[PDB]
Amino acid sequence: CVAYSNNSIAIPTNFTISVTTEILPVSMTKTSVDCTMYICGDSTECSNLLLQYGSFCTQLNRALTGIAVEQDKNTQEVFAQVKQIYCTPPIKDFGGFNFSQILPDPSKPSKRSPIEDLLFNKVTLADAGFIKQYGDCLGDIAARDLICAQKFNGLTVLPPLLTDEMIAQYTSALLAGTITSGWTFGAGPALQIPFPMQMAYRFNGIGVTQNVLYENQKLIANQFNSAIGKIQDSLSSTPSALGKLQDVVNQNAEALNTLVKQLSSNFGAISSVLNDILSRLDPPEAEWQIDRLIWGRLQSLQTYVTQQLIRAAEIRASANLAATKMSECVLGQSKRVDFCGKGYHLMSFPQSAPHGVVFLHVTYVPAQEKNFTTAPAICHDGKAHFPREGVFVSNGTHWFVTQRNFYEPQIITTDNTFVSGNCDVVIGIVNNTVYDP
Amino acid sequence: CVAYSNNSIAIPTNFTISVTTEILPVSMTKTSVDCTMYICGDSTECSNLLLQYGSFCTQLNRALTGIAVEQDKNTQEVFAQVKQIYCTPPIKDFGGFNFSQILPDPSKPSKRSPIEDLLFNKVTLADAGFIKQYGDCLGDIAARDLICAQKFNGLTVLPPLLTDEMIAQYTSALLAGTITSGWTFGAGPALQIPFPMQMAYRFNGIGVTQNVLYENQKLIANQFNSAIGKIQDSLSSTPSALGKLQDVVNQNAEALNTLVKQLSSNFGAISSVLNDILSRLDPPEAEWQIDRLIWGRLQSLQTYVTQQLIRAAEIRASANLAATKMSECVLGQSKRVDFCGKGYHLMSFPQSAPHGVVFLHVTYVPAQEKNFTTAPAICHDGKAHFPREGVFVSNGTHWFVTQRNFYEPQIITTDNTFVSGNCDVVIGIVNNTVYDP
Amino acid sequence: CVAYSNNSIAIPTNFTISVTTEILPVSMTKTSVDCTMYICGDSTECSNLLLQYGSFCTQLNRALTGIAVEQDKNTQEVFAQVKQIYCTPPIKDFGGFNFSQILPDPSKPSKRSPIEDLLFNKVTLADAGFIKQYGDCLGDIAARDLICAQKFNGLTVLPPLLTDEMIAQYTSALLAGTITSGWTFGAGPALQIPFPMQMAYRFNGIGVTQNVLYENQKLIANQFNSAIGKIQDSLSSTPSALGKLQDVVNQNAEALNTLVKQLSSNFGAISSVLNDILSRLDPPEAEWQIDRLIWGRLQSLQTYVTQQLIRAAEIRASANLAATKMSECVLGQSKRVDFCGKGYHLMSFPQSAPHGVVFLHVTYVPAQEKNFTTAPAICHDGKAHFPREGVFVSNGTHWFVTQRNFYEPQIITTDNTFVSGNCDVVIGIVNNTVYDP
Ligand SMILES: *[C@@H]1O[C@H](CO)[C@@H](O)[C@H](O)[C@H]1NC(C)=O
Ligand SMILES: *[C@@H]1O[C@H](CO)[C@@H](O)[C@H](O)[C@H]1NC(C)=O
Ligand SMILES: *[C@@H]1O[C@H](CO)[C@@H](O)[C@H](O)[C@H]1NC(C)=O
Ligand SMILES: *[C@@H]1O[C@H](CO)[C@@H](O)[C@H](O)[C@H]1NC(C)=O
Ligand SMILES: *[C@@H]1O[C@H](CO)[C@@H](O)[C@H](O)[C@H]1NC(C)=O
Ligand SMILES: *[C@@H]1O[C@H](CO)[C@@H](O)[C@H](O)[C@H]1NC(C)=O
Ligand SMILES: *[C@@H]1O[C@H](CO)[C@@H](O)[C@H](O)[C@H]1NC(C)=O
Ligand SMILES: *[C@@H]1O[C@H](CO)[C@@H](O)[C@H](O)[C@H]1NC(C)=O
Ligand SMILES: *[C@@H]1O[C@H](CO)[C@@H](O)[C@H](O)[C@H]1NC(C)=O
Repeated sequence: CVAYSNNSIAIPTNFTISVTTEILPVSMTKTSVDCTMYICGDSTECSNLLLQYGSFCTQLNRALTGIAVEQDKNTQEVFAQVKQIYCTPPIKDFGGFNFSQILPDPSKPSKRSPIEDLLFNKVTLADAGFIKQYGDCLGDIAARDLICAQKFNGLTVLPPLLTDEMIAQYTSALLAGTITSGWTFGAGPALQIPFPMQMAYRFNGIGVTQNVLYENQKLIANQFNSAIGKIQDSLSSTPSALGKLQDVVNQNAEALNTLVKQLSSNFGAISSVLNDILSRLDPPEAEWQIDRLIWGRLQSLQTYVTQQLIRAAEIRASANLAATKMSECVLGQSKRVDFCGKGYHLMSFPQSAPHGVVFLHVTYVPAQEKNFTTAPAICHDGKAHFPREGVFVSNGTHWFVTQRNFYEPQIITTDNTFVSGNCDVVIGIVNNTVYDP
Repeated sequence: CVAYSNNSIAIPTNFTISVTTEILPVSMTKTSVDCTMYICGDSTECSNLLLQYGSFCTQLNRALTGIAVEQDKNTQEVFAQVKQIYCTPPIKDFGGFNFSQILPDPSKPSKRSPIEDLLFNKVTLADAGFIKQYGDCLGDIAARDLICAQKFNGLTVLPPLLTDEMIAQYTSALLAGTITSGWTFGAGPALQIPFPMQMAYRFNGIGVTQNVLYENQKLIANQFNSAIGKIQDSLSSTPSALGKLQDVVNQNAEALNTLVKQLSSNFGAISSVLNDILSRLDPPEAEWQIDRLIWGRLQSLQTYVTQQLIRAAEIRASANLAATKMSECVLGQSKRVDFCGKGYHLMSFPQSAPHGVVFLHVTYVPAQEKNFTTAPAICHDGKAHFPREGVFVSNGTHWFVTQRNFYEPQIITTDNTFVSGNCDVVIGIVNNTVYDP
Repeated sequence: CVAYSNNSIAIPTNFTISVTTEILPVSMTKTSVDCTMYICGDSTECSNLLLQYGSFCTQLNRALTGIAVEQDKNTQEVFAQVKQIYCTPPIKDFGGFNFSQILPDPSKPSKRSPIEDLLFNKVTLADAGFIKQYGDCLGDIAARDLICAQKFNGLTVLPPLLTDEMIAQYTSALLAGTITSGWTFGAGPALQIPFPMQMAYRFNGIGVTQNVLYENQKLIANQFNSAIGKIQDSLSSTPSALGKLQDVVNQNAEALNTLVKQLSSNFGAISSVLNDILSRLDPPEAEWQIDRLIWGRLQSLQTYVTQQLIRAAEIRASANLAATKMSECVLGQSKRVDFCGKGYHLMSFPQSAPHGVVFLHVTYVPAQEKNFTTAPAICHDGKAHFPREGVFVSNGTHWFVTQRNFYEPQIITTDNTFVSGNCDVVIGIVNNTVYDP
């Protein structure tokens, strides 16, 4: 097992690039319900009475409308952060990085990346759900909105303001900018920079010198390409990968099913049918039975609305988090641990998903650690010398200085150290020569 | 359109300082409702019966009380982060920066900044709203609280614990500290520092050397002053700028209006008036009709309470975000992209607003980009040299090194580069002389 | 009072390490309620009727189940971030830091730290609460779940998936890793490093050179040890320190008490007892009275469920914040102001608490500030020199350069300054000699 030591340090001699996907729901289907059609359907005697209950219907209808509008804002706040659409890079001559699975391709009319085309297939809408049956009733015609609503007990699904194609186009712009302009494309003009240099400068942000990339550019490129390939298989095989997006769809479907099914409930009355009770009873007695169904059908709808408001808040938080991660992880480089995947964040790539966003985080994780003896300071000519950058390490009989995240032994010289103190205060100082550079 | 290139880099030759306002709601009006006065008003027969319904009234009353207390905490958590009130700086001899529109002035008794005096005028309370009518009924007297509540169907608005003047005083302290003590005033004692130096050190935090400020101090000062002037006009002209704060006020007003209006509803009864039904009917029949209004007037109030709880959660999240932004953007310098406005964050200034906070974010955005040929490394004497800071750029026949966010060509010397490798591994290395400093 | 000055700077000559605790609720008791036992208990006539009300019971039961599952996820997302359990460090020979109050000890079978053993005692469950009475009814037996539920009006508390011991074991692993492997244990392999070096490198992250730790290691160690001792007394004495955790427990207890007490309510009927009304009335009249209690007992339970959903969202946000702070504050070093305690964040230590987490944040706050005259640049041989790091300060007749967060006057030399401009542009430049290093 791991054991502490007062004079031993472990420094990584190698590295492995990894890509970790994170899926967050961003929006919900713009479902809506009419309160004067769910309770009373075609009946004129049930409406007159429902007016005496005041604003109850108007309150629930307005609440659902707010949720629908919130879904449009949620999507805009995430994907619309950049609207200076960057043109796709036609030069397929990067330094080995094969974005072919990340960027779109022309071999299909959907203009979606191979990963996006898989995500859009893993999430599906069942034929038993009213969300699909309502669409078949319209047939893209808008005039039959009220006709289909009357058939589906007043259920109405509004069309999203931004189509799936618009979201894909916005995501492509973010990708092209990051690949061609780095993190600065989101903080100003399209300051183009070569991608190998961009990675070299991102390495310096995680304490790794630019040298490591250039001397390992082919190896680093191969690692990135393999990681992007493996994630596609992982999502394809694992059926419960996009559960976060499927769960929100399933939850909304169950809510509508329970709401519509409750119309078949008597709530303590002679029947669930308003024409049957109104024909069996006389007027001075039917209104007692037609008041029990109205009150049961109002609490049912109120339960649906209140549950949707709670669910909408969860999606709103996820959408805000997604927008924050797009800015920090995609448009920049987040130093915050675990915010842009495991390991040190280098860069991330966004991918569109149905009612959600998938972030591909590229991170640097050290590997192949090796033990080395270390000392806090070096003593020379009575002066105590400290490392300006990196750590002092001992290769048996010799002492060297090296980067903390990559083993690179260098001779201890005045150019990489600084001096302070009379060598009598630093506990554990070791005597070693410092050469003049 | 923008095009990628493997050997071209764009570096900005100039900069434009910009100020972007962000408005967040922090609190809500401390509205409260009594459940034994909304349903039954002055009637003793309606109360006896309302007791049989158990704790329903106590649950709703306690819920509203919690919301009111939460509003006080929300404001305290945002503005009370610093309470060592810093004295206003009477020396109007900064390095050109004209905070006169940001700081208070003595020409008015409100002691609010010119921007604050505009924000407090763009948000207004209508005379038709009960929030104002309740205040006119009290006339600052506290003894008539119960008398005015009985008139307004039990509606009662509690006074905020912190007055608008207290919030302004707290904001002034934060401003004076930031202007006179920088980001350290919030992490320890009032370590005073000259403002030009403070900006010079904030520039170094965004990759821009201190030199750029000193050689452009007058230009930078003029840019800041113009930006602070333009924002005042923007808020004055644009009527939908403070909508986030007006929307929460409007939403609460509509909720009370719908609640009070529902008292005029029969909920399926002989009349909405309890004395009328109780006088027309005998006792063994009036209780059937006085049970239908109690149940309608309880779900109405329950709908108001539940909707307020959902709205209070949204304000709580905004208040927490505002407190986080005050610490990160005002008391410090946030590296997180888009968290403290567009562009690289330099500093921000807080301004008080009715039930909200307005953050003025000052950011650095590069401008006037110019294309330059770049190489990843320099080859000299067979050794490959890499840039210690900045990027190598070619001015036609000559190669230079320059900062990434400001064009400053310097001769390539050992003092600004480091060496590694035998010049046979770096792809794209170029041969150029490195001079001895 | 503090006063601004254009040529004076304050630099701290000393420092005081401080430890500030932050308590956040992470989970809630897995309470659950059966909807066909709260309303109708043992009665077969009340169930037949309750079926006509449709899915109402199934909706409320499913909602409570989701909350219970959410509590398990909340705890896992916070504590399970690391599962490579690090072995306790048996070498009690650190550089003076006495973690004995932070780490567990073997003198007790609970295997909890002295601070953890106090936190687990300050929060208690009253004997009048059903949460305890339900446990006494089971006696650790699982077969009597349904029997005890029938006695407690259908109330059922589920056992947590992770026991208190498992949470303590996970917290110990995080502590051992941080003490023996620093922030890298959470971003890769267990890269061991000596603790004094780890603190020396964390100091460099707050602008303080490693020198300050080594020359003050004994003083810094003593300060840390004293701070850890004082916090234990603070929590022991202050009774309202863990209120955030006690409040959530109290709120849930009151909710169940109000729910169960409402069974004693007539809701406008002949009695709250179903056998009494069903025996006094004939069948064609008892169903009118047995429909009024069902509807009152359904809105009561619905009010409990909706309030719990609102409360569960608050805990979910706190749990997410706790997980974020564990990653940023414990597994790393957060530059974000006020996110990991007052002052500059050095490191933090986690401690388990009942249904919550306590973070011990160790921060650096400067002290003993001293005024010094400063200049933005130095003029020599007509060239304007700027400080590469730190600030220029004047000790009366002599000019020196020093770190911004620690007074360390050094001679101005080319090794600690850089040159730019012709000395005619920098406003406030002072003439002083720069020596050749
Ligand atoms: C580092 O790891 C990679 C894994 O792809 C391996 O190919 C390589 O040989 C290892 N060593 C070095 C020095 O790169
Ligand atoms: C990128 O990967 C795909 C995988 O199918 C491959 O077809 C393509 O040739 C690769 N690109 C290059 C330049 O080899
Ligand atoms: C490093 O240690 C090995 C093992 O003792 C030795 O063979 C080698 O020469 C050492 N390195 C140098 C530069 O002497
Ligand atoms: C940079 O932009 C400012 C805009 O105010 C302009 O005055 C100035 O001439 C431009 N060029 C330089 C070198 O500052
Ligand atoms: C600051 O701006 C205001 C704008 O009205 C102006 O009156 C004032 O003179 C300015 N300050 C200075 C020092 O010029
Ligand atoms: C930079 O390029 C221009 C255009 O060729 C040239 O006139 C100028 O002399 C170059 N700079 C230097 C320092 O030679
Ligand atoms: C700094 O503060 C500590 C407080 O513990 C004190 O012991 C010490 O004498 C002070 N001065 C120095 C130079 O450390
Ligand atoms: C650590 O503190 C405890 C406090 O009771 C003390 O008993 C123990 O001796 C201390 N450790 C050392 C090494 O002195
Ligand atoms: C610093 O100032 C004091 C007071 O004038 C003086 O005694 C001392 O000699 C100065 N330091 C140096 C290095 O001259």
